[PDB]
Amino acid sequence: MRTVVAWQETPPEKDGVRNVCYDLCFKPDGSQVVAGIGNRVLVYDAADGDLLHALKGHKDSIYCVAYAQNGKRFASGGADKTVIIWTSKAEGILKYTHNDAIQCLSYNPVTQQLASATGSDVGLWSPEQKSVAKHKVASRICSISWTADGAYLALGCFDGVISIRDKGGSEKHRIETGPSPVWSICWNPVETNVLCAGCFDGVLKFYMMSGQQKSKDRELAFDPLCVSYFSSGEYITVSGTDKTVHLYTRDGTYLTKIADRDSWVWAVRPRPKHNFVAVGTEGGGIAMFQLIFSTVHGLYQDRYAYRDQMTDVIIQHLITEQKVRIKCKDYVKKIAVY
Amino acid sequence: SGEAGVDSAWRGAEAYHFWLLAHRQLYAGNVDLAMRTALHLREYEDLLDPVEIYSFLALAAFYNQFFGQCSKAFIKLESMPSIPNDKRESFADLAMSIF
Amino acid sequence: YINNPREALKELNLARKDTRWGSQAILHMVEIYLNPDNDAVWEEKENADTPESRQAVATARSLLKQVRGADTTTQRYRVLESYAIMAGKDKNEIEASLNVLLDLANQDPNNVPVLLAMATGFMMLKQTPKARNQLKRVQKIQYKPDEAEEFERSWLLLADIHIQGGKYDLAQDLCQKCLKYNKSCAKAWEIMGQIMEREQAYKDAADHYENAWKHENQASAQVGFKLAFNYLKARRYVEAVDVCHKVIKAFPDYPKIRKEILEKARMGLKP
Repeated sequence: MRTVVAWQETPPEKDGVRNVCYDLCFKPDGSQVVAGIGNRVLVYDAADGDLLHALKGHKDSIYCVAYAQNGKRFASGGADKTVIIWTSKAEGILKYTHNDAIQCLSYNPVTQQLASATGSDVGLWSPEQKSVAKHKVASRICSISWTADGAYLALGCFDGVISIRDKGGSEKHRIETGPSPVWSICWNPVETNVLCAGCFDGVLKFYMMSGQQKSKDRELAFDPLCVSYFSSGEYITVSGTDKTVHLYTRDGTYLTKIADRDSWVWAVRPRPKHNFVAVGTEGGGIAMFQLIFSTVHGLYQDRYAYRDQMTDVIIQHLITEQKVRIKCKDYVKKIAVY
Repeated sequence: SGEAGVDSAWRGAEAYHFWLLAHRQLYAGNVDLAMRTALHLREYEDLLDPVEIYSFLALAAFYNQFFGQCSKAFIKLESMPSIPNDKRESFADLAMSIF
Repeated sequence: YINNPREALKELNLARKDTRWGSQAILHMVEIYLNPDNDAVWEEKENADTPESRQAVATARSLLKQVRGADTTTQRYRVLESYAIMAGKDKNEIEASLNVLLDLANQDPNNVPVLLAMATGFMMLKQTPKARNQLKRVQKIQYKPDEAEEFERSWLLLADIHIQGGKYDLAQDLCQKCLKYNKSCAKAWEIMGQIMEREQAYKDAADHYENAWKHENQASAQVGFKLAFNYLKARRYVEAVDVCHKVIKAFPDYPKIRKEILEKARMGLKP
């Protein structure tokens, strides 16, 4: 492989806030990487990194940001009990005050129905409302995400259970993550049923609708602050107390070191339908990385041994083109055919 | 061939085993056993540097104050000088002082 | 210098083959009984006494006399003999050691170890103004950088007696000055950290505490306590888990591993 640094930048500091890239959300094409750093929405571009907009709408530090999944707005949730919504032009349109400090944000794919999990409720922000359509859950809503179809909003609760709910906040599922509550869930914007239940204990839970895993629940070598699916669920960008981002096959087998950074990658997010990843650090340093996958191959003129799934090799015997991969389950470096 | 006996068969490897034994025992508190296993190389001085074993025995046996071996060491350190003439003459002066 | 006495003592035990370098080696294995790098720990809410050293005096007098060359009677060596003597560590025996040292410290009332032992004797007997006077006449000599680490030890000793007086920030800047003549001052790090904690600065205090843990050979439990305490009060939600890793590297049985950090662990992680 090679994981080229697309760009890497220390964020600007203003309003006297801790320079931490708290949350990372993407425009659905992946052009504007929207990093909520400190109390700012430091809007960059995920190909260059230039600060397109420094959006200083919050009072306290912005704990969380989320772009519209349909691509119209990006909001900002902080500890100041409000959420300031910025359009795709990065202009503050709505600022609605909740009943608790914001824990996480998520937007609808159908409309701009932002969900804003507070410490006691979830501030469902309809595309133009000033109201807080709260989700009074007895357990603290620690993680939210909207399914890519635009109907379900999984309110991960501070009880070890991801309580998947609707756009009105009705409990439907009791996802059995275990004793650890899951502050980091994310519906993949292409997968409505794959919930990445990343916790602090290291367990890589790729949970389904009712609470069953997809792949093996891998115990990471580091406590992960964010786990995300690279290449729409084939690869995994894990980022935690390891100061960087690793690449893993969706089995949970190591591929390469994605990031090379300074501090805690609080949020990791692949650039959607790209090779890049949002690596924003505890120092706020946001960095895309070119996860370019070369078909490393040997060839005895008939068995084209191109590496695919990056722990396996899909060797196609070009006379027959039988594409049955070799289950190495470990990262392939160089290949040759006799 | 080699020295008589299976215990003296690999007399070159035995020679350097006893020499590394001497080198280790010179700084492990076993300087006298280093002298004995360098008297082992008094036969095995041909394959190694004879001046090395000679100076080893002479300058860690005189400093062990074995007076007969002190006299023999100063005989070697004055007669037939294989020891370099600076330290050979220094220990010659010591022989003219001690003996 | 980095506080690794095991490998250092293994090295020094094989140094018994020369009469002068082995002599200073043996002087060092008996000097480490009371002074490895520096000892200025008479801060407020702190004290220093070693009643277990009834065997340390025995081994100090045993390995004491084994010094080679001409080292069996120096001012450093006789003050090390009296180091074993107050390491006998009985109150009347500490007074006797102080008097024997006073026959030694008044010989050179400008040297650091003699009046430093004055200070230690005067502070484990609580006469701290006398220790202040003895450490002020430590630096009665002009600025010659020959005992710069020992100068730092005496400066921090005056600093912690000043802490006992009531003022804080003076010892903070003296402990910052301690970073000049050695890059491994863990006791200074913990001390300055406590001082800034008094003047409302806590994240830097925790950084000093974890540096101290780095140079206390994986020792941060109460240091780890104030580590996690300073990591917690700033309400930086994803934080206080680096200090979790730091204190479980200190002690895997660290007992505060779910109260000052689990208000940050699971109360955070992209909060």
